Amino acid sequence: MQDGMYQRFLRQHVHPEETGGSDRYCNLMMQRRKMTLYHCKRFNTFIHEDIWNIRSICSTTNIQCKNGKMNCHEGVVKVTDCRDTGSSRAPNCRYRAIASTRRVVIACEGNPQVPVHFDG
Repeated sequence: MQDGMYQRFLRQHVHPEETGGSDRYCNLMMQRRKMTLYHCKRFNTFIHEDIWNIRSICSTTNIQCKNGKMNCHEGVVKVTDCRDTGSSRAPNCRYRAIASTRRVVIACEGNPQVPVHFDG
């Protein structure tokens, strides 16, 4: 199931080619990546790093996930956080964006390991 989870992780959180950082980028990507299909996803982060840079976070020392498990890892990466404004409903979802290079936390599973969940 880690391959279905890994694929959903890429679609929802990975975009190496762009740098984003604007409301317009959130409005476009949230839609293109299928997160406003039936409802406006309240909050989402996009990681602007190479796929191998992110799979490589799985190899760092283990830390606690918000759920108690110890299969989470951290890394400082360029991201764009998109927050729903609440003005409208799907499919016309409007977001506000914040850009930064910050510490993120992801869950890795399988052998070999792959990112299967974005913790925080």
